[PDB]
Amino acid sequence: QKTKTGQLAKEKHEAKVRNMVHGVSTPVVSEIKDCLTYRTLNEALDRAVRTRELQVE
Amino acid sequence: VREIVHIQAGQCGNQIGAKFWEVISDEHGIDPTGSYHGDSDLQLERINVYYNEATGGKYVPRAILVDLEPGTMDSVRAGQFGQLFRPDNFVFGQSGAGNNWAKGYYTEGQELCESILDVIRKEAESCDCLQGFQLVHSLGGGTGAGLGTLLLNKLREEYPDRILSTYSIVPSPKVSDTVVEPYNCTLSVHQLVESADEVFCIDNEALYDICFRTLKLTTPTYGDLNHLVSMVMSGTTCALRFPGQLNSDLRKLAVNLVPFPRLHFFIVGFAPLTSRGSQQYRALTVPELTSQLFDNKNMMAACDPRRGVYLTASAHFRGRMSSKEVDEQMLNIQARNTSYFVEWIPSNVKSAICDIPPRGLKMAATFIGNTTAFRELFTRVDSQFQKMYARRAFIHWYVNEGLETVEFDEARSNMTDLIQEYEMYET
Amino acid sequence: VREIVHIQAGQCGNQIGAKFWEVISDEHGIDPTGSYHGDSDLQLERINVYYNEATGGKYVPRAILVDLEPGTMDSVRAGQFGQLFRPDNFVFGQSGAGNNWAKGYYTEGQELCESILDVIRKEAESCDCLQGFQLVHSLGGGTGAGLGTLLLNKLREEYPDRILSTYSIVPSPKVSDTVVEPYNCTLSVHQLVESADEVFCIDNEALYDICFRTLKLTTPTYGDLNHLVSMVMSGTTCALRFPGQLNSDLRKLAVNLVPFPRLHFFIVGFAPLTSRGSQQYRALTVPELTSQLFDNKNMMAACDPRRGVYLTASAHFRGRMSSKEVDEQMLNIQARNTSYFVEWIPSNVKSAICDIPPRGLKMAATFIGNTTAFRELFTRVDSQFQKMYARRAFIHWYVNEGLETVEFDEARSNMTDLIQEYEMYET
Amino acid sequence: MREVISIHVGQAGVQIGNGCWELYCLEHGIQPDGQLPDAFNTFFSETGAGKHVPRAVFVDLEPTVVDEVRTGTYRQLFHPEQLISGKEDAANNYARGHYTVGKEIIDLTLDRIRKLADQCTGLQGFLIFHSFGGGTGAGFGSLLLERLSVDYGKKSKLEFTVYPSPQVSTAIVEPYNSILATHSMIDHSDCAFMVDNEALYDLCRRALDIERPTYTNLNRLIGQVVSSLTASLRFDGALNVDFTEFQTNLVPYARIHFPICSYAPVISAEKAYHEQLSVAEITNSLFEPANMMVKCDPRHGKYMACTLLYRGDVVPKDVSAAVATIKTKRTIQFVDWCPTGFKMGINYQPPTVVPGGDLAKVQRAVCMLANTTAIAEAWSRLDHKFDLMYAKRAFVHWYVGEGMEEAEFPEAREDLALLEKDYDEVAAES
Amino acid sequence: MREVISIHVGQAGVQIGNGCWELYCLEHGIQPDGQLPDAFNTFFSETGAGKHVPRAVFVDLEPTVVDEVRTGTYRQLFHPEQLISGKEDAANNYARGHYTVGKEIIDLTLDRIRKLADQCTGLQGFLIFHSFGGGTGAGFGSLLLERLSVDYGKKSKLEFTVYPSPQVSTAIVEPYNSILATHSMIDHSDCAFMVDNEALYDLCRRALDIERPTYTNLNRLIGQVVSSLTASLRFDGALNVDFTEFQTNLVPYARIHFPICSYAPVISAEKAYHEQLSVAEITNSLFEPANMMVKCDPRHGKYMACTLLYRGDVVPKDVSAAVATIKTKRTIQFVDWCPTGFKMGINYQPPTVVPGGDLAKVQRAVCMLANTTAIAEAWSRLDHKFDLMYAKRAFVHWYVGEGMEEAEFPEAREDLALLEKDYDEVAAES
Ligand SMILES: Nc1nc2c(ncn2[C@@H]2O[C@H](COP(=O)(O)OP(=O)(O)OP(=O)(O)O)[C@@H](O)[C@H]2O)c(=O)[nH]1
Ligand SMILES: Nc1nc2c(ncn2[C@@H]2O[C@H](COP(=O)(O)OP(=O)(O)OP(=O)(O)O)[C@@H](O)[C@H]2O)c(=O)[nH]1
Ligand SMILES: Nc1nc2c(ncn2[C@@H]2O[C@H](COP(=O)(O)OP(=O)(O)O)[C@@H](O)[C@H]2O)c(=O)[nH]1
Ligand SMILES: Nc1nc2c(ncn2[C@@H]2O[C@H](COP(=O)(O)OP(=O)(O)O)[C@@H](O)[C@H]2O)c(=O)[nH]1
Ligand SMILES: [Mg+2]
Ligand SMILES: [Mg+2]
Repeated sequence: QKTKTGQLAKEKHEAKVRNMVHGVSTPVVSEIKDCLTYRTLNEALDRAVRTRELQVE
Repeated sequence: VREIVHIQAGQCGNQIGAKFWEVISDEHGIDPTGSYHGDSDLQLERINVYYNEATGGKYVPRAILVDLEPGTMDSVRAGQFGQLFRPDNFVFGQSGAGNNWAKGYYTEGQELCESILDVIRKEAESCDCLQGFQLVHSLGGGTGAGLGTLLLNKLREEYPDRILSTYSIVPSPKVSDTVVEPYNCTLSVHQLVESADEVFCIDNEALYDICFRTLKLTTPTYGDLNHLVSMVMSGTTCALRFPGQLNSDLRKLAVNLVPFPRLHFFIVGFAPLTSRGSQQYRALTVPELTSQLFDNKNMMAACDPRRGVYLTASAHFRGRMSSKEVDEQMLNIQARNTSYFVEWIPSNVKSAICDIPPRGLKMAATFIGNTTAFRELFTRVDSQFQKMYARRAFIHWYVNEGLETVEFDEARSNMTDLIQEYEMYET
Repeated sequence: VREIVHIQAGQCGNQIGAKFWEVISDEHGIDPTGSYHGDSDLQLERINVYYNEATGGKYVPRAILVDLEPGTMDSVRAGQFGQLFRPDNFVFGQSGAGNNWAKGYYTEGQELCESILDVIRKEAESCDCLQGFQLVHSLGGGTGAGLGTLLLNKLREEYPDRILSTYSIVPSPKVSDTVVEPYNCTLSVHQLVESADEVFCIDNEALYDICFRTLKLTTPTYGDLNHLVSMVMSGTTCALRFPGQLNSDLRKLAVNLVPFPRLHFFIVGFAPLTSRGSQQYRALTVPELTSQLFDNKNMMAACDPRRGVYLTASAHFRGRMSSKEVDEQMLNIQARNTSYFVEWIPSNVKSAICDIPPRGLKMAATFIGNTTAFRELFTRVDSQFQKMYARRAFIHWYVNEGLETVEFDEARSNMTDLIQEYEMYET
Repeated sequence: MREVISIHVGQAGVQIGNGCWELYCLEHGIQPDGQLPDAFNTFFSETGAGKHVPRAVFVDLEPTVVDEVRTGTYRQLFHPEQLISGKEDAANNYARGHYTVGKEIIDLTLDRIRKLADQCTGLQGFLIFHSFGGGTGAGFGSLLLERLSVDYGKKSKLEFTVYPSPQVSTAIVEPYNSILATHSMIDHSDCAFMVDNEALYDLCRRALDIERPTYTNLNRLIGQVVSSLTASLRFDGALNVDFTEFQTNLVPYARIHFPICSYAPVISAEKAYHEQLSVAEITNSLFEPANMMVKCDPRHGKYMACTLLYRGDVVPKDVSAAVATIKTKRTIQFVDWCPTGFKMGINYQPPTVVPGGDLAKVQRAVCMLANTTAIAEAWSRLDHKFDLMYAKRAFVHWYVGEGMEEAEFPEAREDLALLEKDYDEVAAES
Repeated sequence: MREVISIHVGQAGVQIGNGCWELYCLEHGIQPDGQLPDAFNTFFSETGAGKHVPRAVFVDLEPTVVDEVRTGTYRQLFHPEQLISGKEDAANNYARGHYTVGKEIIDLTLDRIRKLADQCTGLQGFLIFHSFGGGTGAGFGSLLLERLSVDYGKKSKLEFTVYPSPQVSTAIVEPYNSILATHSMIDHSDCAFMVDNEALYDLCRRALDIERPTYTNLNRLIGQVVSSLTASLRFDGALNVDFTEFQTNLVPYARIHFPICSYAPVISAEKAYHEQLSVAEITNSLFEPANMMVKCDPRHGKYMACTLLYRGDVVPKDVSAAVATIKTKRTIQFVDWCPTGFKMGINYQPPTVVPGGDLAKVQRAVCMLANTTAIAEAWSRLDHKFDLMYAKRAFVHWYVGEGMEEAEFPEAREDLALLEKDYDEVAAES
């Protein structure tokens, strides 16, 4: 016989009940680096890459 | 050796103090359990400036926590560095502060004044080489605005010779957090003018401005604002703890910056400042530091110096660097910008050098200055307070505690005299 | 040493600038990440002219990117060499200018000009000795023309001594991109005549013709069109960047070529230009370049000098060559074509030799000269400007921005005066 | 530490309290039986053996409403002491519940309140819920506040009342009870909040997707406002605001003690997926007249006080952006003598949800309290209503026989007029 | 960053919008539910999680058209607040749709469009679709522009309307509605584009290979023109053109905004296999009189405006040659007042094809927007039709009885006559 079944009504509404939480906007940004400039870290890797390629390779 | 004592107010003061003692802990290398774990012998040279040593190697700060309600003390105790403070160095009330200046100063101020002065005597009498007092408070509140000035007057009566240097946060020009703040600032400054020796002004909205313009902080938190304030106020006392090629102590700073007893309000600023991205592109040098220090986008206070003229100003440098370079840059910056300075004080600027820079930066500088631009800040509260003058009815909330209405007129008359004093020294 | 600051305005300026710094980086041998990876110490003699040095062996170009909308800036950031430019150098608005010159000058130019001026002053005072400014812009109307001339005026007010050398792409006078060009071109000429020192005129149509004729390019790409202009720019400053047997700076070029203050517009050309296939069979010598330089087809401005007469001519060379050959070839080209030069100026032709040639070519040259053939371009745009101003169509947009039609009459009066000055000096 | 006491009178107060204590039990994680499967001391008492008790007293002149709690699932939590109920309701008569019957049980109520006051070490405020139109709510509440005013004196007495709707009225003699209660509150109450049922019905119909709400939905919306109000003391926050701080900021005059309440976001369990819920967005929704918990247009007057409390991830940086954006609105008028205008509070506790709740599980929320001259619009309707029947003396004899002296009716009428004149004079710029 | 908002009015406007957003979602790779299987911020907003929302509002006085979208597959994408449905339509009466019924819903519609703009930071421009024949489209559009003109001031208001066909018609009162609208957009509209269904049918039959098109096929053709116009704002190109550029270039005066549109190639999906269709090929096809979607004679219409937006692999050199070749044609006579006369936009984004679509998969395509004096031919036809019915007062009673004053008809009649006088004066040489 005919087969026509689909329950969008629950799927839309039960999901809309659960995962309501919107807009996480995580405030994980920290200042402690800018006062502790990592430029020294980036140049440390820059020299390390420079020395490895120019000398070793 | 050259001791200082640190005092904090209820919510703003203790939170800033909490971050400050983290900052000093990193600088001197104090482990979060109070035991020294640094890497240089220079750290222990002048640790007596800020710390006492207990039997066992556990180091305890010269700090006292004052509040009218226990809300902030619980937060500080549970904090990361809450162990460091002395268990007997917590003084708190058992009533709502109510953000009221008159209520805090009179009602609970007299109840707590006797105890807090006795607790302060523990640190005051146990340090032989003491020269210093360091108060942290907010002017728009109820515990630092009122009770802070009560402590300031009592300490002045007890110890006239010691320096009374305080750090203050001013209500914001656009919107501050509380409605009655025009009253609180006007009452507090009256005591501050006569009693305090050195006053530092910091604005929250300028701190937001610096975060967006320079640091590119998409989400600046309260810790970020406290870190900038802690950076500046830690740099002031760096000369007392570390060697340098030209020292500048608190008294040197006061004598150079203060030409007259009442005009002693200071603006603060720190360099270098840069964001995550462009810090890698910066050629960090002394002329770059000079550019940042005098830059109109790096002061913690939202007051444009270009609208007025400058009184004496000072800057303190940390790091291994040339002396001639500092002298030339300050000589050039003075000759380049003649109009902003005053002729009747030759050599408007002062310089200082310290050997050891802060961690992570090869060289840093601290800017402290005085100018006529403060009059705009006083005009802001004066205009707001003038509209509050029709709300002398609203002052009925204040008189219920015991204040009389004529005090407000006395305070505003003092503001009018101070504003006219700055105007006449502009000429 | 002797520094120059580079400024790029709008859509046309930034794309030319992207190619220009690609050429300069190839010249000096700077890796796209800012590292030096060249093989010549002579590249390091005058790297300070165009570059600042950041700590850690990285070089930051003296380039400021200016626009009113972020579309071009996003394209440049995603580019191959976008990492080189300092992030804080990027200054942009949040509005399509609309190419209304009144809007781009008064409505949005004034607001942005304050930020651009301070960013300019950042690099302006960071060099040991500034000598001149380099600007790339098109005479469109929105930002390259309106804001470009505003910044040119402000820079003239700030630095009267320095040379404000601007590169201009005039709207192509047979096919072009907007109906409102002659309004913008007429006003831009009015501002550029008084405030600019050297103005270089470039036509896209001549660039198309050059590519099809000499380069044999089936589909002339905007990359190659900008590449030719970038090559001409680099040759102009090559004398300052490398030593030579006879040096010539911008001031030498400005003094020599310009007889009278207003008549200072220049046509430019480059040689050798050769197709990708037939370069193997070419016997490149000095006479070959002289034929190419003075050829009426290798010129990238669509105004045939054979119609007019020449006033001044300059020749630049790159490579090792005999000075007699340049001197003899130049005299011969002067002596034969006596019908194209003014009688009252003997030795109308100037020379210069640079030691190091551009990469890939064993020998190269650059042609810059001044002629009366510019009367055609001004007459063409004047006729177009005359028609619309008679109808007063499209002016309602400019009126809404506050520009009154009497400004157009003054601009055309200046334009007509320049045409008459060229006409009378031809005799 | 710092303790608060809640007392509920007149049906509506109790059922609102039933919603509130349901909300607080879930918020802190307390089962209805009182055991655990924090900051309890702010509202609950640890009695030992793991059981907790709320700091509240329920008093009603009829047993029906209280018997609902006694026979309900909540019964194991409340002390049988706290469930006082009378033998005979006041039946919509202010005089009957104040003189003839109120004095029969008023002494009993105060003794139980004082007994809990012994256990409150840092008692700094009270929370009282009224229904102005009710006979028990108005008559008994007036006597209780008058007694409590002299019992303790300098202690915060915050009220949460329900104003009669502009058109919806369930009591015919409601204006009689409303004015007499207002005349008694105006001298003792520190600050009384204002809400009405009709605005609750309209907001629940438009914002929430409820075709036909009941009293339960209205009470839960009220309970969320109460929870947001009390969250400053209960939990750590970047900007904690004390009860006395609300008293100083909210009522900047002598006797103006009636602010209006607002709450955002109030969104369906369905739409908010499609929306940004930004703090700037929720802040702008607060000031729109459609969201007011009182049916009065702010455009008929001006503002002189504002208080915003943020429950959620709201970073202080954006809060400054939101309030600055609000000041640019021309549709919002601020009086000249209040340049500051605002009191902010930021608390880290997210909003609390209820099983089978009518609201979405939003991450962040803000509760707004505002004092404005627009409440004078509500006064004029009550004044005109009372004058119409009293001109023909429609219900004088019922009150007079129950202990009312006829001279009291004109006295309360003039007291309301003084309130109207005081409100109008404050609105005038000086 | 840079943002646009769209409004859809009436029966016709919603259906065109239905086709457009399927085209955008397929172009941007967005499922109908809003989750991905960039330049989205120009038209869409990210509502957290992984769902998007369109920057559009659908408004009509009848629920039938809106309910179709609510029941369609795309119902998940749209926000239910964005779908506003009226109660009873204007019944093809301008007076009824402007005053009696339009004013009932105008305030609600204006609130949502302004509320949506609060999330719209880099915003300059609006898109409003109208049905000139219908009463609601003409009536509501005039009132909507009147409000938006004063609320926002100097903002780019651009309209995509359907002009009445010269002979094909479906409403007898169509000329009345068109003339009353033309009086209002002539002052409240920055620049509005129009096409007529008669030429759309003819182009869909000759060049395209559909024997009997429906409204769905015509809407798809309209959507491609809109997509080409908005292509510059979403993708990089050698010559990007902003909204302000279109307004500056296309009009030489204030009241002469009305341009005409042309899209090439319009070849079918099956006939397309034989032609390469280079730049010169498509450029020549644009200027054919038969390729207009407005049935106007280019012989009578001089050109004083042109805009050539190309999409696909296009080299600027070929365009310059193609434009130069076009200018040499004697039949295409530009006005003396327009020497340069061209704006061109080359964009690297190729066009898009829709499953079940009716368009060829062309590698490159060009959309054309120009202003010509031939539009005055259409005004004369509309003017005569209005005069014939108004001479004997054919339908005055319906408009008068719906709140519209009788004297407005000669006022709008004179407003058209001035517009035609302006076109004749501007077209004349000098
Ligand atoms: N928000 C809200 N309001 C309610 C609720 N129940 C009642 N009310 C309102 O509060 C008023 C209660 O007053 P009454 O009906 O007189 O009951 P009462 O307070 O006990 O007064 P009496 O029984 O007459 O002595 C009603 O008029 C309602 O308008 C409720 O559940 N929620
Ligand atoms: N191109 C196109 N035009 C349409 C379509 N549907 C309607 N129209 C036009 O719309 C006109 C009639 O107006 P309606 O579509 O009913 O819109 P309306 O303004 O709401 O009309 P009323 O509801 O009667 O007030 C007709 O003359 C058509 O030209 C369509 O699907 N495609
Ligand atoms: N920058 C900053 N300001 C703060 C902080 N905590 C509180 N404040 C400010 O302090 C004000 C409250 O004043 P109050 O705490 O009574 O001042 P106190 O008594 O001196 O501590 C608020 O308006 C805040 O703006 C903080 O951690 N950082
Ligand atoms: N030679 C060359 N010209 C370009 C290029 N890109 C754009 N243009 C031209 O620059 C003009 C646009 O100038 P624009 O930056 O918009 O100036 P503005 O409108 O005044 O701000 C157009 O007429 C183009 O013809 C390019 O890559 N090379
Ligand atoms: Mg009740
Ligand atoms: Mg319709």
